[PDB]
Amino acid sequence: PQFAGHPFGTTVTAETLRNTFAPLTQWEDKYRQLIMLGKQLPALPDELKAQAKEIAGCENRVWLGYTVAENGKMHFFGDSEGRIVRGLLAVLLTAVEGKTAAELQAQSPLALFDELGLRAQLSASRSQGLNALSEAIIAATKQVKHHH
Amino acid sequence: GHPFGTTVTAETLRNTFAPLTQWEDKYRQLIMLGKQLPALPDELKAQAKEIAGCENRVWLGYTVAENGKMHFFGDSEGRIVRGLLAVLLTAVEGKTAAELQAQSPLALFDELGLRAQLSASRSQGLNALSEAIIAATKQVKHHH
Amino acid sequence: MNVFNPAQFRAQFPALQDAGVYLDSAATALKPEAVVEATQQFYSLSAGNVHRSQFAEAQRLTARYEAAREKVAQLLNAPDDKTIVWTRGTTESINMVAQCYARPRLQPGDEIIVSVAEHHANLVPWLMVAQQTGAKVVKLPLNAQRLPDVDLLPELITPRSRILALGQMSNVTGGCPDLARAITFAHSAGMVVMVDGAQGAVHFPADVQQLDIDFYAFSGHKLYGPTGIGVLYGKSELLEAMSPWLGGGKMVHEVSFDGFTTQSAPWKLEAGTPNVAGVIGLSAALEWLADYDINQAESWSRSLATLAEDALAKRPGFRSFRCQDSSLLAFDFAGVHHSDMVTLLAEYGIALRAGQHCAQPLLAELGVTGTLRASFAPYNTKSDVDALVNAVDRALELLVD
Amino acid sequence: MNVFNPAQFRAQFPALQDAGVYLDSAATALKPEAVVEATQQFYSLSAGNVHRSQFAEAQRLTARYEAAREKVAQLLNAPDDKTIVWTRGTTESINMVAQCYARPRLQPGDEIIVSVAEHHANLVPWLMVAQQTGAKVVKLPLNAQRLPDVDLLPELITPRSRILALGQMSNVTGGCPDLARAITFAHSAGMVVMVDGAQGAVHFPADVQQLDIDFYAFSGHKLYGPTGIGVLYGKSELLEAMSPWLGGGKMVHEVSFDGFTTQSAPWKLEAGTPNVAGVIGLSAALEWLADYDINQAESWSRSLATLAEDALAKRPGFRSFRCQDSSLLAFDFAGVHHSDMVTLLAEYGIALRAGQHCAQPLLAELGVTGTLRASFAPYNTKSDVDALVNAVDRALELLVD
Ligand SMILES: *Cc1c(COP(=O)(O)O)cnc(C)c1O
Ligand SMILES: *Cc1c(COP(=O)(O)O)cnc(C)c1O
Repeated sequence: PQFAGHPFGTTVTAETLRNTFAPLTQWEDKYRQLIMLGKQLPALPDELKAQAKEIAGCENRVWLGYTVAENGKMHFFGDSEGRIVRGLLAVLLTAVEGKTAAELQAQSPLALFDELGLRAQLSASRSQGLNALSEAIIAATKQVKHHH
Repeated sequence: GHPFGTTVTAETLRNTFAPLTQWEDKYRQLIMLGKQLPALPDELKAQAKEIAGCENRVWLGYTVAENGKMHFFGDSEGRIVRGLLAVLLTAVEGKTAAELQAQSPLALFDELGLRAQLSASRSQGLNALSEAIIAATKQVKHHH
Repeated sequence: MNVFNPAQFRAQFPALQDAGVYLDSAATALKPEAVVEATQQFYSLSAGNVHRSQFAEAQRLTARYEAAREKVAQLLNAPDDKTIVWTRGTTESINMVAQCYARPRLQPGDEIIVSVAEHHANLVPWLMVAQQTGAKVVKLPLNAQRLPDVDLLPELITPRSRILALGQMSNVTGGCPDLARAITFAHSAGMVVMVDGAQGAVHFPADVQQLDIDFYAFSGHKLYGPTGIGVLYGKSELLEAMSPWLGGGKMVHEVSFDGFTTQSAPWKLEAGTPNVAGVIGLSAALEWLADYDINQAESWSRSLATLAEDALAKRPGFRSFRCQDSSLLAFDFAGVHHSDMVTLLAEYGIALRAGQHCAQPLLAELGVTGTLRASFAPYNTKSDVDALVNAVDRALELLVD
Repeated sequence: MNVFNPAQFRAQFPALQDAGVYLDSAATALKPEAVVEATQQFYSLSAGNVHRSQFAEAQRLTARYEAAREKVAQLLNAPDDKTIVWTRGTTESINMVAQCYARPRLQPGDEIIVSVAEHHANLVPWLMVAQQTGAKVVKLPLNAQRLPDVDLLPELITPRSRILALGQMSNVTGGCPDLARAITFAHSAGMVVMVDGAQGAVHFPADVQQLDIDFYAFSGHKLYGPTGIGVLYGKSELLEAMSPWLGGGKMVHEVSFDGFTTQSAPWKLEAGTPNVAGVIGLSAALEWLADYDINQAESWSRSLATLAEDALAKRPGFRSFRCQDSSLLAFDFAGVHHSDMVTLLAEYGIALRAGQHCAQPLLAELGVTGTLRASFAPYNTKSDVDALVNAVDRALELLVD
């Protein structure tokens, strides 16, 4: 199934994130907590980078890949060089992950950033890799019509 | 040849244009003046510089006598520009290069009260002709 | 339901009072305040992430820039905004197709069919590539109605025919050939079609899917927009097939001294810092233009042209080259040089254009060396027509016999 | 230009209040009111014969356009204004030389020497033309001082060397190589030199006659001017030797279906309707710029860069790539990703650029994948330096473990 794994969607849930981010009003503290959240995303090895899509931006390099279980549940994995984007990816992975393609196309992952009160931060880093990751997930979710 | 500078002089032009205050009449008289410039054959067009504008085609050429006096010849397709060329030819014909660089031909258009008309047709060929005369007057020293 | 009001339309153009009677829109169009204001705001603000005072205005400019492609797509009923490429004008757009599509494919003896009604922009690039590849340019002549003879096309097409260069609308006659049929014939022969839409985009914007156009080009300045900006539309397969155009930043993906890889289209074809002012301003033009029914606005423009033609036709020695009752009115008067008329009409407060209109072969085919051209836009009035007609009379009296 | 006053200079830029602390001028420069005002006036008026009200303003715009070449020539101490050609930008300028000068002359095996410090704009076109002609790109490396190793040049030059592509000023290090000596070596070997002056034109405008530069290129937007407009200077013999660039109107003299003849330079190289807005706006920029002593204005810009570097150097983990005490300051901090820093500095009101700066080979040589870059203009202050330094501290405290 997996190697380095990641806790997002399983161990780290929407509830867990909400306890952490809900009481934060000062923008500086929100970024601190995003950076810290990103430390929980492991370093993805070279072999797993080979089977992920590399979205090399001018600003920042980002990786995203997927696998689908017989269940129909999708496992997502990825990485970022930028630490603020790495935290945001972590939030993104919590929203998806272990969810089927039908479930995914019917929910917007962006709703989680609202619940956590992170829209300003998301917005500030969209072109530094978040756009790319989000659309890569949409592209990956569309590929799960095939093999019927 | 052409009568400008010989039989049509600055004096004769001044008699014609001086009493004219209405701009419409000034143009009419320029067009009429242009009829006195002959059409110019193909052979003489070959030895003249062709300044083919987007708007209007114009020709200008020169020869120098042993006197040192310069003979100018040319043509325009546009009839207003043809009249203005006729005024320009009156100013510069039969004059030497020293004389020419020493007086501006544009001074004649002031004396005739035609600065507005000149201005209106500058990019339709008049710029080109004026500068072609200046280029021709610079060649006539003998060599550079 | 969206009744077109010429006065409302007129009100938007700050140039109009000073412009007098402006009948030279086919050369370049006047700009609405929306375009003028977007440009001033763009140059009046920072292009960075920090905005201390005027964030709202900065957010507006960003919005305009990012939607710019989509707005061009909506105008052309293009399927996707990635099919739109930014250029410096129709001329560059056409040169790009010649060099990036045609040149690597054309073999000696191959044939490029070009209409006699083509603007130099859609002729000189084919002559250039022909010389470079050993291909030959073949002429598609005019019919009795002074349009490119599309019914003759099957007879001109040979097994060596590869490209069809054809204008959507002539800048002299205002005439539109039967483009739909033309394309059917070209595609049957496995050819690709380059459509020059510099005028057509302004008056009858082409539905590229319905018409099945391969390539389509136009200029922003004719479309009530900024100078230095133009568009190339292409089918995505064709844009993918094209070689890179200019080399440099943005278009490249990875570069070393051993070689380089490029982005996909459209970025593949867009090297260097883009003319951001042009794109933003063109976006402003399109957003604004989208409020009016172009069909109604064009009808109005044509109505005025028809009144102009019928009135001038009463004067003897008059000749019109105008087709399909277009908003463009090319004409002349027997024995009267066009340069003279333009000068005098200017003096009477009427601004129009004379000359060859970058269309020498067409005028040769028509048997003239130049023409006057009055072009009517939806910001013109009936008073403008009367003023033109009156000015001509005065001009003719000074010039005639 | 009696004594340079930074405050007087500052006052002219309406963007500055909203822009916050703008340190990204090497990407694109802010515009003085003179440029903003000329552009608005150009788009607010007709380009025709008729001017009913605002003739004075119309005369002014015409004056600006017609003098635009001369003003560029004065900046470069060019002998005559016909040696100046209008392009989109530096990128187009360079591509033109590669395609119109190099491509018809290069034979298989011929060599193009390009410095590792080159912007993609002065590298990719040579890679492209090399592939097209069978020529080869040869690298000119950096010396110990991080400048292109001009003293190594005689060794790299062989009998097959034809072109030297070299930047006047790097957009990363701000470093200027010994251009005068470089040119002497190139000319001894019968080579032609392409100088990328996109940055150099702004800070140390090159005297093309004194230096004996063959080709010189820069962009209007870096020079406090409009987007979508650039310049190519060339020696007249070389411009006359060049093939036509784009095909179309204006550049042609006579056209038929059997072929065409072209105008002379610079019109030979300028097809289609020019970006008139760009030319006028650039003219407005140059006329305005002519009031200040660039040497003094650049000294000021450098003073601020030096204060910035010395202050930041007190923070541990700091590294600078800056050469010759330039006004450009490229840097980074150990263990801190440059993208993260740029985001946070933005939030503190400092507008900065990160990334590769269209200079991949240089950064590979320097052993980094990207960098932060602060670039100082004469509209910056000492307060700006303090704000930068303070913002970095706050940023570092959030990012350092
Ligand atoms: C910005 C820049 C260029 C490219 O200029 P564009 O206007 O984007 O074509 C080329 N070289 C250098 C050194 C630059 O800084
Ligand atoms: C004006 C025009 C062009 C050329 O457009 P530019 O913007 O000058 O490149 C091409 N074709 C037609 C029909 C035109 O009217």
